[PDB]
Amino acid sequence: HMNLSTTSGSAVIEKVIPLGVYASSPPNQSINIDISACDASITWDFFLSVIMAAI
Amino acid sequence: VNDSFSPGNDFTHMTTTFPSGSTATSTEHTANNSTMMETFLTVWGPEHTDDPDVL
Amino acid sequence: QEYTQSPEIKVPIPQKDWTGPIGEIRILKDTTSSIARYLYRTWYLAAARMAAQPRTWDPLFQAIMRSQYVTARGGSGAALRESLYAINVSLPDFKGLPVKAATKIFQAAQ
Amino acid sequence: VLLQRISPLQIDPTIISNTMSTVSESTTQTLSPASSILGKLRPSNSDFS
Amino acid sequence: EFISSWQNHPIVQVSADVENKKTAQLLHADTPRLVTWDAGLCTSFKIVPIVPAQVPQDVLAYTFFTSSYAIQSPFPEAAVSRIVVHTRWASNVDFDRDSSVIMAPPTENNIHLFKQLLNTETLSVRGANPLMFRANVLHMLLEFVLDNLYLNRHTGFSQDHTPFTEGANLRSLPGPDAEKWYSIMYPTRMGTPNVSKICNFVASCVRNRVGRFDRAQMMNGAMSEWVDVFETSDALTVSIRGRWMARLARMNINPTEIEWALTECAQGYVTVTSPYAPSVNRLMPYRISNAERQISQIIRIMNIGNNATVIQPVLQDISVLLQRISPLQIDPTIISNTMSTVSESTTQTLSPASSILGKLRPSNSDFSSFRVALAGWLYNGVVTTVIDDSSYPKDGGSVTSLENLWDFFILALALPLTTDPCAPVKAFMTLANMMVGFETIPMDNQIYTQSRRASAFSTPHTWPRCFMNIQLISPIDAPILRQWAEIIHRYWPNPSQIRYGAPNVFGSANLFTPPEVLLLPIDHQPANVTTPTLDFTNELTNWRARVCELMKNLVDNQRYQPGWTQSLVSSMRGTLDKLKLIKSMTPMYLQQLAPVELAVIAPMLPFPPFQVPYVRLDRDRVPTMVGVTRQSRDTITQPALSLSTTNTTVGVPLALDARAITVALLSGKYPPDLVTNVWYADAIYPMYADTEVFSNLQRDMITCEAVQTLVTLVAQISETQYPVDRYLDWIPSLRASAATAATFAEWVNTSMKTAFDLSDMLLEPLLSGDPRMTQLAIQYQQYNGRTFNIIPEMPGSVIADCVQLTAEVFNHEYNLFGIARGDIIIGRVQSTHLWSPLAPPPDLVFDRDTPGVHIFGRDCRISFGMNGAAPMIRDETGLMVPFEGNWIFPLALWQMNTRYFNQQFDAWIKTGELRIRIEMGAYPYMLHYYDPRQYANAWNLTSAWLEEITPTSIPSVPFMVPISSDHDISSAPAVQYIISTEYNDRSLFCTNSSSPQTIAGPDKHIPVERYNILTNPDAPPTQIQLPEVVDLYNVVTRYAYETPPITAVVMGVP
Amino acid sequence: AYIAVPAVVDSRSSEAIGLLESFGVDAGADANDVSYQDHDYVLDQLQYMLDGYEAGDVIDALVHKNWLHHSVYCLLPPKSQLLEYWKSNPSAIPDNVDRRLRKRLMLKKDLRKDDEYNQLARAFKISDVYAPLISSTTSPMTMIQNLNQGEIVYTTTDRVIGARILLYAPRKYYASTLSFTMTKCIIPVPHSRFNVGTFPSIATPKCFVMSGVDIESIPNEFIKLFYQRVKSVHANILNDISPQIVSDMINRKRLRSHVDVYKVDVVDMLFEVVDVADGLRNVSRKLTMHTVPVCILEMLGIEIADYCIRQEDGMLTDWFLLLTMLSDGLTDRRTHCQYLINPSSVPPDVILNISITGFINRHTIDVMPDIYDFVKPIGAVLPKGSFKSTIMRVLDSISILGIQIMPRAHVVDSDEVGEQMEPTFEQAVMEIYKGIAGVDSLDDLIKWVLNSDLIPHDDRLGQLFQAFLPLAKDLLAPMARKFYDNSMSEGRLLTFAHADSELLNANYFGHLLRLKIPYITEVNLMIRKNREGGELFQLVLSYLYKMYATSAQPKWFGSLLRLLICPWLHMEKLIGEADPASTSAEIGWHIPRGFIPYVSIRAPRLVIEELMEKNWGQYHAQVIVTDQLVSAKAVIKGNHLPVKLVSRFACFTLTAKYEMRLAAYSARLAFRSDL
Repeated sequence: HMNLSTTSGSAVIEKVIPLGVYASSPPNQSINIDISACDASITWDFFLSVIMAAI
Repeated sequence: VNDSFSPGNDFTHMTTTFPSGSTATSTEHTANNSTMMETFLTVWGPEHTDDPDVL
Repeated sequence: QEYTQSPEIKVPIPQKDWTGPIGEIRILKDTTSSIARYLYRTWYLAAARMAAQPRTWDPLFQAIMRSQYVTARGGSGAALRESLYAINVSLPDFKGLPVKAATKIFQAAQ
Repeated sequence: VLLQRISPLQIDPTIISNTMSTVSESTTQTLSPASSILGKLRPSNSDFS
Repeated sequence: EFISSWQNHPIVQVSADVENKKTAQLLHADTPRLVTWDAGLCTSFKIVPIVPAQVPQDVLAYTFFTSSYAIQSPFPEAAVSRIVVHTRWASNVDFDRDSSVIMAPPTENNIHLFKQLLNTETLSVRGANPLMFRANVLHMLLEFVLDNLYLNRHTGFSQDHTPFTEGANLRSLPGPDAEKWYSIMYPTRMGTPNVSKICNFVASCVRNRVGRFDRAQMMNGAMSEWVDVFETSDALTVSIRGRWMARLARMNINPTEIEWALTECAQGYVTVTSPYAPSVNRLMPYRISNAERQISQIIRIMNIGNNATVIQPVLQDISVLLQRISPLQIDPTIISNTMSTVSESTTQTLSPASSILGKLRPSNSDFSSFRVALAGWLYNGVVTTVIDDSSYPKDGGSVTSLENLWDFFILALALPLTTDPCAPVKAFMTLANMMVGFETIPMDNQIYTQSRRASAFSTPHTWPRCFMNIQLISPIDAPILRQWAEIIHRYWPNPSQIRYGAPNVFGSANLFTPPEVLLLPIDHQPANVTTPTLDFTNELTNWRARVCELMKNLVDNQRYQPGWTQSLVSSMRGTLDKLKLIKSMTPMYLQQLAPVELAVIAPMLPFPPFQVPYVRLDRDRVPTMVGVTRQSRDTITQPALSLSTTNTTVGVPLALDARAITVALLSGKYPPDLVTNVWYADAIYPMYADTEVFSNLQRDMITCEAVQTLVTLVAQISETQYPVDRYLDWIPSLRASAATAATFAEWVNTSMKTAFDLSDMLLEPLLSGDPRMTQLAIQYQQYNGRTFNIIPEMPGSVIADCVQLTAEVFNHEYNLFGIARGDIIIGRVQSTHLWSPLAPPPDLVFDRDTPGVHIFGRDCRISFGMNGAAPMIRDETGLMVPFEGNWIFPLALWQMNTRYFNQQFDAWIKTGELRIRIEMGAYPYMLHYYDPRQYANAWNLTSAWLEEITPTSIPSVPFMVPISSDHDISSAPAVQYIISTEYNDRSLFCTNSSSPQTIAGPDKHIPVERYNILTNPDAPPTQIQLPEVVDLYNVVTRYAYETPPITAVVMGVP
Repeated sequence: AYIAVPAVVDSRSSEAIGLLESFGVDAGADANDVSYQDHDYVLDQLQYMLDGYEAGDVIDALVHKNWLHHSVYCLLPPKSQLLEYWKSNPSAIPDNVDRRLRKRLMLKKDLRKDDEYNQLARAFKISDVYAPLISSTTSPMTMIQNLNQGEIVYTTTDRVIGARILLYAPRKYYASTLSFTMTKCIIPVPHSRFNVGTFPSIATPKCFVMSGVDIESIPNEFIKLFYQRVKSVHANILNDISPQIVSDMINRKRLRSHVDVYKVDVVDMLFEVVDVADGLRNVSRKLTMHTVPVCILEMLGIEIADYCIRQEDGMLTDWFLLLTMLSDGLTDRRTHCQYLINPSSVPPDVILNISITGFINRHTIDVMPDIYDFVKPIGAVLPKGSFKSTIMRVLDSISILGIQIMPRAHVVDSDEVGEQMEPTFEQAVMEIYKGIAGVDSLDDLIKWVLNSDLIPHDDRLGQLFQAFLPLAKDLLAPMARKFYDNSMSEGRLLTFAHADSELLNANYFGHLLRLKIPYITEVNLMIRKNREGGELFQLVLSYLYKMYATSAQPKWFGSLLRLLICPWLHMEKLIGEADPASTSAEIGWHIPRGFIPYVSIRAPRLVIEELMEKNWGQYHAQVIVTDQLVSAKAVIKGNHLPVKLVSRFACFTLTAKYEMRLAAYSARLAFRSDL
């Protein structure tokens, strides 16, 4: 209810080709962001504490 | 850890890495990704940068 | 090599920003200088909106959620066996069953 | 800095937070004036140069 | 490097945080503990020895004194005795208030008692800032009263079997030891063998005032209702407990009234019984005033402001109660069964029955929304129920769409049950939005046009003119719209009212409505039978029929029919007929039974109903603002003149789902064989065994008491608009501000919470504003501009009255509390005389009117001497004078120039001829006793005091006093340096009490005036001499009342 | 006379243990005057009820229960099952049943298709035969009322409260849960003058509730809730009596097996700070110190008197320091706030003379930390300047049964890891002035970062933390990993740390604890001399450690000490004079051809003889033996030993040193040691 989330499997058909082609087509531009070691970064010190208390 | 290829390399490890076999991992990963991106776009960036084009 | 890393929090939340424990968890103040306020608010509002739903309380919905994690794959039920044996409770052995015991289905049956 | 050091006035943003008393004025409708004004003011910031 | 400053990290004693337990407080609140019993002595003053006696001695043989024979004595046997304040030093309580005030003998330091509130910057441990003495004393007196708030208990008696009394009845104290109490309680019982002072005092008293002398024996073989006794006590605590008992007695009620109130509240569905026989004087304080109820209601409304999450769970709880006690229940298959018989053709692409079923989707949980909608009727003042925006069509819809027609039908049925006053306009604009393009009507402006969403018409200003005046709608161009407008005007439900509650005991909390009255947005018609059957003579049924016939007319219109197949038209007409003739019991239930359930539920709700009048279609009377006030403006003193501009609006909208309400309205059924009286007698019986309302009454009483106490105390240190008397203006105080007032109010709040054992919020709703100008009022406004306001009357406060009485007594008995009054004089006196420094001879004292004195003030300048000349200081007249003579100094001058003044003046004070009068007003003192037969000097103590004076605190003033003697003694020189300007020696009790007389030193016999009852033979037994003198022997009344629970006396028939 | 106390009470266990004596009641000589009720089944019924309803209404209903009147629930099967049970053994049908139904039931013929029996079956209702029926919808208040009035309360559900439940039919017909704890067999007590129970009641004015234990400090959480709700609702109509009053009531006219070792009695001590600088006295402050065990108080004789808590040198005395460590903190009596003692003699707020006044709250607690589930090493997190050396000395100076609990060789400080590095961590972090811009020395770095009041500017500290985090993250962590690994391989030890973050990053294995002390620690850092980089540098380092530590509540330090000491002296009181051979035992890993000890046990003969028959051999390990003065190392493959194998009974050593009597093998441990 609060973001542009996507879900897909290993099948290529399940992806969203329109989004990629719209992003790549000029004069539109795209920036690729990837979180490195997201599982390691997610810890009690910041996240788990805040989210568990909030929930 | 029970490594068949190495006889005797059998032990137990204490780690803080978030589990990967759970039934939510990707789901809250997406949630926190979106939340933190929104936080940067709405608060942190405008109060750390001054370039008018960037603003 | 994969399970030995840890996050590097350059700017941590100040310690004078958490209340006394409730249960075992703590409450983060609303005057905190950290950006964690917005994440806290988002999760709080999402939880409240989730709780205020009739479908959430549908017993069939609860049954679906409970049957979701049950799967014919392994679930490390061994450690469960030693734990329950330590607390001395006894589980059915299901001797004579021509099925493997390393399944969450078998765990649920136990 | 000299005026800040010699003045008796103390700037405590907790007054606004106490007066508003709003983590979330409402959790049903998307618009909340008290939450909006608190978020715009950002009382937690402590730089008053 | 010895920084000594990092250790000075202050800790704030009051913290503020976001507050979500206001919901918990509103749902349930802690009950104050009012009834507490005491079985000990009713005294707060005790006599302590200061200097031991002189036994044995070389003059009088040891066979004279009674201490040699080990005879117990009422008063201490010592050379010096003084009175000290110690609250509850002899008592046996069942609950502990924890507001005790203990002092030490004057030969010890008591400075810590006067540095409790605002001395957070005083570095020293033996000094205090003299500018908060008034605040500290006020807090101390409040603690005194709060600690002394108790009740006396009648324990038991025994007859005297010795000839010391004429067979009197003596009380027995419950405790580990009793020999000491039996001698302390009755001074007159002791024998008098010798001519000592104590024996003389005892022999000078009457013999027939001791023990019990009056009883109330109302039954045989049962405890006496009350007794009156002569025993050691003090008038201050006696009076305080008397006022407390009177306050509770004004609240006492009897079981018959409770029975009547419960029956009238239960509306005859529940019966309860009470006994009819002589009884044992129970104490059940539960009756308070309408003013207190209204004040508590206003405070609760102030707490719940603009925040939906604080009020929603209350509605949820009410819905749960309604579900538990209501007979109406959902029918599972009524709609499907009635719609499974409409004739249709299978070759059509549209099915009205399938479409309507898909749009409806009935569910059992849909009744929760219906019940919360019902519950919302009692709180339209603060909560406005609306239809959620998601129920409306996404783009406004079109009349060519069967789905949009069903959306219109659902919204039309759901809207008239909400409390939103713009519901008729929204209902009209829904059809207007759907029929845009097909039919046109004239709007007002280009903003709120016919294409605007129907949910945006939410204020009275937005009502279109064509809605109010039907003649503007063209009968030819917009026939359907004109018909719909006429139907809305002549078929909208009519509000009504009902009666509820039993205000004889519970009072009334209504604000903008007459007491005992609930308003309802629909008409109420009482049922006349207990076996109901289906009935269609209801306004809601008429509404449904009119909506169905309007849709039929729309379908049969000749500009719409040619676009449809004949089969579809027939199917739609059949579906509309079936919907019109469906057999639903909900409209009849809402007319005949729901108001009764609401009325029987209302009196036992934690949050009493808060309502404003319902208006049907009268726009001029629509409420537009509800506000409360808690402060005042610049110089405005009358609340009626500042309520208009010193108020904050309250109110919040809550959204509901139209589909659930429509499903509930369409599918309702009763049990197969229902008898209403039996059903309700069964259902209501368990609910009427609770006492939470009885607890809430006490909570409200305590709240009002706290508010009045707060304002009364704040008026003493600030300037307020209420009349009040002052008694502690001679005690120095600073120039207070808003922060000072807030801190003082916080301390008072904490003290009272601790005293009454409360953990939740109290006075914190009022602590968010400047407490120097407080007031309480509420108002609301209509569209046409008229305002109606309520200003509750303020009831009295027994606690505030007792605090003021304590201040009056303190104004004469300040010495007993460790405080001295006046100013001090510093100068060298050397002599062998034995006068006390606390009662100096008059010739030593000089004042402003004494000729020759020099008065110093703000502008002091010191000019050094040169070549043998003497240094000089500038007087206020303008002359420069040397360092000799009599000077008058305000304290602040020395305080601000401590080191310089010490260095320039100490030598001349010690050895020269300089005498200085320091003006102080009030100060704590210390005593040091010295033997009169040896040399003694006080320069060390005086110099220490002078040198530890600092610009932000002072230490206790030390005095050097001789010791009284009962035989001849030689004399030795003594050097004094500090004296007081007036008599400050009221703490003495007796000197050489075991000896026949006092030959040398200060002399003081036992004060007869403090024992007026025993020493004046022709005085009434119940005479007190407050506030000038506090008596130490009085008449005490002790009770034995019972405090049973409600259910122990009032029993309901199962 | 019913008296309610804030603890669970049972007929036999509360009689065996001195419950009233534990609360402080004087002895009653003969015990025929008092009788104890049992409320454990009531408590589990309360939990079951809470599973369905809300807490408040259930508590309010249970308040109105009369415990002096007997009654029981009778559970009936479902309607159909009742019909078959009546069809069998037809003597069970009551007279209230319809004549036609009774005659048809005697048909002794297959009645499925008679349809007259069938229409009667739809017509039948259980409420017709039995008037009082709970029917699983009845309110708890109505349940309590029907239980109070009458003797048999019929029910069709098991979610009830207040009394024992008896079956009406054989178990075959009932398809419900097998709650045999409350449900007895299908086929089938006077009160003394004083009856002691747990739950207070207001049914009759002869009921009493015992005060003297603060409602905050109630150990059992359900009882805490019940007492809170009762006191908050019915405050004005409760009879409160002191333990002294209870003792007087008990002794008015007359006066004129296996025992658990992990239960201790604690008290709250009241005292006042007094300045006696001159011959006069000056009372400065009123303090209350919480949760002080009574046995240590009796050992180190403390009475109501005046004491000095400083030695000639100027430091706190050992007994006072130990008492403060054992306690759970100090609170100011006037302002209800936590109080932190100043360790130094710097004039502001120095405590030198104290005066004891009395003890008020007395109750029994359990020293079991409740997380010590498996026997594992212990790692405690304690900040800098916490008298670590003094605590180590005091602990090493303790030996009760010739056991010498906590040898200094079995503990490791928080500084060995730093010292192992060739450039040790302290002088390693003393070059942050090179990295930071504008600062040329450690001295002016300290001057820059700290204020004139010795308080760190947040912005400057954050920059310094930015510089500090890498070094603490990439140098200390691997060395710490290696150190904890080889320490675990060598044996079980107690490990002190400055922050839990370093242990978490080093992947420490074992139980982890956060502890704090009621003192201003930084004052010690400022006052003590012999600093490597200076007292100011140590202060800044402590600030860095506190920032590095994560967000979690540090428990009070006395929680560990109670478990560490109290059971040993309690067991000494019992088996002080017993034969050591019979009362001593030991467990360890055995190798065939050797026995390397693991845990040392002290217990009575009975406890030892049941511990004899345990299958320790279910656990396995690998042992490597080296040749020093003789050294061995052990690695456990599998799970660890559950603590309750040793059980609540018997006292065991918490730390071990793998050292054979002064090659690789696979070992299975055994209970080799014995009489």
